[PDB]
Amino acid sequence: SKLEIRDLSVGYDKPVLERITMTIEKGNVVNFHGPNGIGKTTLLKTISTYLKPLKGEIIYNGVPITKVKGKIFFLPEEIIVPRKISVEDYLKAVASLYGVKVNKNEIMDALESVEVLDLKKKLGELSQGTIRRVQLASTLLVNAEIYVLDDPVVAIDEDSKHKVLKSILEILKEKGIVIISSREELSYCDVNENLHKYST
Ligand SMILES: [Cl-]
Ligand SMILES: [Cl-]
Ligand code: NA
Repeated sequence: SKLEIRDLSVGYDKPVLERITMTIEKGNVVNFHGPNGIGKTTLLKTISTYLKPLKGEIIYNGVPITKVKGKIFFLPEEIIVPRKISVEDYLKAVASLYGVKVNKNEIMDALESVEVLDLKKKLGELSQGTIRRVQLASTLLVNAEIYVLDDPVVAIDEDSKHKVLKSILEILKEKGIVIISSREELSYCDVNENLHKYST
């Protein structure tokens, strides 16, 4: 599976990033990096179909990306979850959006990958880092072919960030294309793209 990005400019009214041409392959994680404000979110929201490209095209296995929305999982940089739902019910619900039925054991395997133990606790009782860990576990349960994660380990303790991200990426890169954003290059990502190269 290949995602082809050709001559891409992204933005709302005016372009913030331009001339992006790359081939993204299943199994090779792409990290788009730079300081907050450079256009990471805008780029990732365009790849995810939420935003229309200003120029260029994004084609997945020969088909326009907008025709394969059901195959895309996008995790935004914000942490917004239903506060009265349990961890396990949230995971079941996210999977159900993709028509996937998960049992409590598949749920626990995903939570184990991010070192979260209590399935029963309501999300509103958890810390932001813990909630982000649960969101990352949810990515492991869907049948998506394209994973686009904006600031995936936001809010997670600095000394735990890399352990968690590596754990997630190791699973997701076997399932599909993975694109993430961050503030720095990552040794464990196959492709690092500094967005300064494309900045207007
Ligand atoms: Cl940004
Ligand atoms: Cl944490
Ligand atoms: Na609770």
